[PDB]
Amino acid sequence: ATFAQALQSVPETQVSILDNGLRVASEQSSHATCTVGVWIDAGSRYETEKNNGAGYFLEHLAFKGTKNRPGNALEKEVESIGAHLNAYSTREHTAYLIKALSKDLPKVVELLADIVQNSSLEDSQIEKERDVILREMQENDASMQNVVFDYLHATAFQGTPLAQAVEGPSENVRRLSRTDLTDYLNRHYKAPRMVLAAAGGVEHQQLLDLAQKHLSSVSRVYEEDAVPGLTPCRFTGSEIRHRDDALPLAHVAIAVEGPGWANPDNVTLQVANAIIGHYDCTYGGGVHLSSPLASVAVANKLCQSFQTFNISYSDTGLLGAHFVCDAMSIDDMVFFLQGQWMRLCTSATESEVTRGKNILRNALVSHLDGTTPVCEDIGRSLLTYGRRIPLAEWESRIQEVDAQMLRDICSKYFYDQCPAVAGYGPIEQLPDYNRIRSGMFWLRF
Amino acid sequence: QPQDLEFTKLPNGLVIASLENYAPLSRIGLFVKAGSRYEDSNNLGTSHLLRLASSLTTKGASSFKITRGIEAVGGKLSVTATRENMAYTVEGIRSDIEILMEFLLNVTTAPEFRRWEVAALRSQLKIDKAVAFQNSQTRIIENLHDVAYKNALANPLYCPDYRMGKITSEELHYFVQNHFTSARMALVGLGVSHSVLKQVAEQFLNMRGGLGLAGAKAKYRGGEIREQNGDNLVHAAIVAESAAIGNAEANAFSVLQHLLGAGPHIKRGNNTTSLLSQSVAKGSHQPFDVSAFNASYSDSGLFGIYTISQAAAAGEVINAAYNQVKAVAQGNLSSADVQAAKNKLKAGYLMSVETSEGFLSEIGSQALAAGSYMPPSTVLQQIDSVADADVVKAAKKFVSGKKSMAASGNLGHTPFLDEL
Amino acid sequence: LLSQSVAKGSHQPFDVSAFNASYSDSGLFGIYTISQAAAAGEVINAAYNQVKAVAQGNLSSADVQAAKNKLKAGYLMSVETSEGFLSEIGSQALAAGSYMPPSTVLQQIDSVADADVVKAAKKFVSGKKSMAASGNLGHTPFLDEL
Amino acid sequence: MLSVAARSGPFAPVLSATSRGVAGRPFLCRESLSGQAAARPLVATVGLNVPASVRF
Amino acid sequence: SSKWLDGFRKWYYNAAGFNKLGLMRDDTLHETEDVKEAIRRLPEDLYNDRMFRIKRALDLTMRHQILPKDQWTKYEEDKFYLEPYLKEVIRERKEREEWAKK
Repeated sequence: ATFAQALQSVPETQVSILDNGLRVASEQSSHATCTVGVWIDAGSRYETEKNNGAGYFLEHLAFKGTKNRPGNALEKEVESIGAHLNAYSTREHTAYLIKALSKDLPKVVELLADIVQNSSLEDSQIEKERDVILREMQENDASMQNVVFDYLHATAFQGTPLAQAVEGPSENVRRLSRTDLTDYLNRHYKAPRMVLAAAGGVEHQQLLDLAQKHLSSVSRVYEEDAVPGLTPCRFTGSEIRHRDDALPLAHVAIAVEGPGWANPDNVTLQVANAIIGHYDCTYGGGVHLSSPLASVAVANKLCQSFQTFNISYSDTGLLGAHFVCDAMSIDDMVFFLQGQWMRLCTSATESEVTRGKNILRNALVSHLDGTTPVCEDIGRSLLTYGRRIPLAEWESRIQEVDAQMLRDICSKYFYDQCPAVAGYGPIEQLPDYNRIRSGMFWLRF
Repeated sequence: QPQDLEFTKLPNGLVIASLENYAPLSRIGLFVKAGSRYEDSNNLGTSHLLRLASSLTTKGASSFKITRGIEAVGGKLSVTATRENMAYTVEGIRSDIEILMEFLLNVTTAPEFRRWEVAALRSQLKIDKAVAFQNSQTRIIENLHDVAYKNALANPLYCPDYRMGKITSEELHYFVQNHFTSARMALVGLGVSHSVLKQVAEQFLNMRGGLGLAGAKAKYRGGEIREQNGDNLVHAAIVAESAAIGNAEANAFSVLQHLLGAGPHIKRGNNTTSLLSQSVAKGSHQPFDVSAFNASYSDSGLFGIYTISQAAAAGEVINAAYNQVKAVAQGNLSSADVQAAKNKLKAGYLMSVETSEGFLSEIGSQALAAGSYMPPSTVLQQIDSVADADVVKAAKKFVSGKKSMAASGNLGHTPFLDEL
Repeated sequence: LLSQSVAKGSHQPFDVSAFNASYSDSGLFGIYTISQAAAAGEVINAAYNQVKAVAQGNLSSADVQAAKNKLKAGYLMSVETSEGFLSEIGSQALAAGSYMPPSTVLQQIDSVADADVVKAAKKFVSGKKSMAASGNLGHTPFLDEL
Repeated sequence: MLSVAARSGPFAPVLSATSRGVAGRPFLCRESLSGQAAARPLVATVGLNVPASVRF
Repeated sequence: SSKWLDGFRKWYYNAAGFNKLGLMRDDTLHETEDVKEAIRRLPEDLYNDRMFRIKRALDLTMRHQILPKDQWTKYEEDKFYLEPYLKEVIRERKEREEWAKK
């Protein structure tokens, strides 16, 4: 079997609509495990500034309390099965995962029904998890990658709800009560914005019957005919620089607005991200590394790492790279990274295109190996793309990318467009924004 | 379309294995039984340089050729360093399995180990250790294995501070020429059929036949290394000798490990009905993180209690956790909690099973430990055959065994082996 | 006796001494062996068997008198330098608060006899031990192996 | 007797440190701490183009 | 025969005259990027022996005399020590430019 026959022999995604606007989706495979999950289209975009950290508060608070099984009875019923319970939230989509065995899914789907619409919010639990969220937001400042991405989300989008981080500010989480949280739950945890997800050992008739039995009859109608609507967030090309010289390593991230979710430009710029490449100091490739910015980076020892990102939200994207370097090598890293971006936008070779195509193809199948990122992409694709895009169709839109199309779409999005520049270290050898914008266009063109 | 896991032994002493998942990602893992436990005090820390030497110049393929070949085909080459056994895994695109498989074969069976590339990799050893030791827990586990064994498992998995600048190409060639043997290692494959794997095993793999040094039985020592770090959280771990992999007590010790609790099941939850996080939180209002710790090897395992706490109340969490294991050593336990422990262990084994990297690691570990594959349904049967008195006997063996302790942080109230 | 009973079995260069360090509450007595990495197990076990021979009592009273004269002469080496004399009466006036004469110290060392040496060797060989080691450790013996 | 050099002869410079002054993430939460312990032993992964991961 | 060519190579050795100033065949090479990337690869005794021979050639060319006839380096005593490193460096750079061509 080749790649096309292997992706045709990948088992299909079954998606059905329930009676209350719910989406239920399964990928049947031969694993003995099953991950059920619920993905809700609710995050930091769909809340206003009065209730900032309500998504983080509800993803903390949906597990410790339930109207049906109060207190630690969820922990009793979960650890009597062996399920794990991840709960990740982004700026647009939040989730509640589970990870259990395939014989326990009548208990498991009932428990995930009891989590998302029957979560009682006790006020002592509200006060204790308020202290938990303030201590977690104190402990999150030492990790630099999340606060540098939060600084870039603050400085790229201004006056629009992608500025608000998923943690929420300290005043705006100490000013959260029971009635605002159940207003956010009664307005944003709705079954048209909800998809249940399964990844193996699962019959879709079992999911349809069980989600009809337990996790149906969920809302579907807003209260005062107050329907939220999605708005395009205004990308402001700006900069932010939190100079703290006592931290030993500078974390600087440069991004430019990218396509958003539903465009076919996304496969092209993630191909361009594969050509630009990722690095950390534990990478054993050395000087012979195929990424050109990585080979000059370990040739002159400039950075400790760079991660390139295509963070796409609905209608908008951030698209750039987060490098951690020392204090002396920042200007050389901005020069080599904007030179590699401008080389990819100006003169990209077909060998680089097939290298980035193979790296993106390997990363797309290596993400969709496991059952929990199969559930993550089935819930995220059922919320964003409108269906789970099969990996043969991602394979096809990877396969249509060549050097001229990659250079044209890169020259549309990267070439002479205003960056958003964030940094939280020794930020003295960062060039100023006119020098960054002067590096954003080539005089050699 | 997943018909069977083909599993056969070449007559030199090699285990070859392959599974046809009709998988678009092909993962071939070589599994040598040369971890960090098979060296001695003269060749300390050369397993770290052999772990970092995946991209050096080989015979028939250069370092530039192997880096551009692996990340231009598209897949990854990476290692996995358990203290017993090492793994060279390669994932990649199914259309060009052969170049990746001969690339990992040229990594393993015919290296060159040039002196200038080892001198370039000497700084990468220090950089990799200084990044990997930002986790506080791996220093505690390294000090734990340094304390709790006499020789041939007490060697650290990462390199020591002095051997960077001392590991030679003759030392790496001696380690490879002794302990990378076709009669010792195994080669397992996921998504790749048996025919080209047997052809590659006949082609470039069946040369070595001398098994080398087999270790020195890993005699138990017991004691304390108690360093100070300056963090507010002390990290302490109290561990006794338990049974080995393949015995009739390692399954009972793993049922006891999931009975005392070792996993954050509900994330940002209390971890309630685990017994250690029950009995610590009955007495302590301090923030903590208490868990069980099972480290099973082929010679003698290690079962213990892991405590992370604030340094003002380390004695309360450590004595409450050890009093919980002293309570369960007297038989004070419920069979519903033993059934929940058994279901948590069956869930954890299927968590190890469900990813193909984890399935490759499980097939390689079963191939090196046994030589014949054991199915996961029989693993569920062997976990379900653990009696309720066997984990009481395991906690009695943990209590009556000689202790070992590794701790770091502010050590003002951290208790000792006399107090435990 | 440590150097004789190590050098009767070892031929490599070494240095075996015994050191005492008595503080105000508790003290340490022990054997400090500097060896090569190959013969250090034979060095440490031969030294420990020599202190076992002292603990069973294989002693010569002329050698005990030579030890008494060595201690009296070494205390006079500590006395005879003015910074050492200042350190001696600084530690005496600091800990004890009274200054014994050095002749009274010589009378105490002459008052120490053989049975106290046998009792202290039995106390050292029967007490709980602690071992600090540094070097190539492939033949260094453990405390349970002693 | 009661001294530092009178107890041990050659060991006075190594138990008496002279000094001629002139020329002659912190995990702060219990719920955030769940996962920092050791379930499974030391496993080290060093890749070619993937970063370091420790399986516990 | 080949003895006329060997006599011509010996005559070219004595006419080039870097056997006069204590040097072997590979101490007189132009240290470019390839010769520098090959000059890092030697063991420490051969590297210090090459640098001592280079310093004695620099010293005696500064003093403008030569070594005597016994202290000259013969053709049979010449060792091509840099060649198994320089052939590897040249072949590695040829493979690198082949991958730059691809």
